[PDB]
Amino acid sequence: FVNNPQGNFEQLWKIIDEQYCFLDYKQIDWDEIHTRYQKLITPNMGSEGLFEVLSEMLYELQDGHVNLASAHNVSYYDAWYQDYPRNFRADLLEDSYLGRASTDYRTAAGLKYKILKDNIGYIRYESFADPVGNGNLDEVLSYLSVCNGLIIDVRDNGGGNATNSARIASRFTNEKILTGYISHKTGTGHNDFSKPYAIYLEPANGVRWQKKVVVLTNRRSFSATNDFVNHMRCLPNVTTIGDKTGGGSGMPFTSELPNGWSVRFSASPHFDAEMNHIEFGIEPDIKADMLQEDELRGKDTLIEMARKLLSE
Repeated sequence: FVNNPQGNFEQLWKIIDEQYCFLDYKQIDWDEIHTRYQKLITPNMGSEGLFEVLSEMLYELQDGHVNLASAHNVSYYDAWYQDYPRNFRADLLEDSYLGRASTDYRTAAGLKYKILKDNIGYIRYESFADPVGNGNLDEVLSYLSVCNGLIIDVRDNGGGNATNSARIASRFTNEKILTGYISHKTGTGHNDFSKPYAIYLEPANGVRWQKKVVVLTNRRSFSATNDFVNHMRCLPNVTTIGDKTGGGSGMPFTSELPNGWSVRFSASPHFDAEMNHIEFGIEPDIKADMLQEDELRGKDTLIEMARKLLSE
């Protein structure tokens, strides 16, 4: 397609039509949308006008994990995330739990970790864009083995590609275990899909954790983090606490328009181990929000509930 407004529209429309995996699931007349938005695409619209029109066309999918990026802006369906409370405070975490890196916690590549005062282990993993190696995980889980239970905090972790979700999650199973399913498209039809393929988690070749685990989640946990949560919640010693995750997966499809802009969206449906879609969010085992009355005392309601669960 040529680089002009019509070519960028048609290419974007065709990518979604042939590769987006929720057109039938969400009952979308993408063909209606083509003929209606075609009428709004003209020669000589500015980049601002074209971006706004193509953005609204993608808003018709109502999917916070369909992303359009240009040099001036990024677009995505927004109610998705920001209808839910934040449920994470980084300044509170550092003042009341982590403290000073020089003495009060330890840093193993992407992981910040420490023993809290009640002998509960605590791991903060901000970003899957930060590397975590197998040596880092050996050191963390060995140091924390003295603790009575373990908290893994992946709130506000928007994903990333530096670390696979299975590298961490495999530290918490001693047996090969089915944790989910993935279908991929087999054709351009809106329901051209393979049979779902099982996703297995195999035990890590290194130190593994043999006590109870809480994983903390919120609506800004997504993409690879969603895959991590999905792995972890199947496992016998794991309880998830917090909010529904933000959904997505660690395997979005990305494509470039003639004009250099890029679109990201889901092409391969991901399911939990009972064949529920997970890309719209995973509900936690225990639903909790951070309470302002607790923040004013210096406490994180979710960490405190986790500590209390792991103490008994």
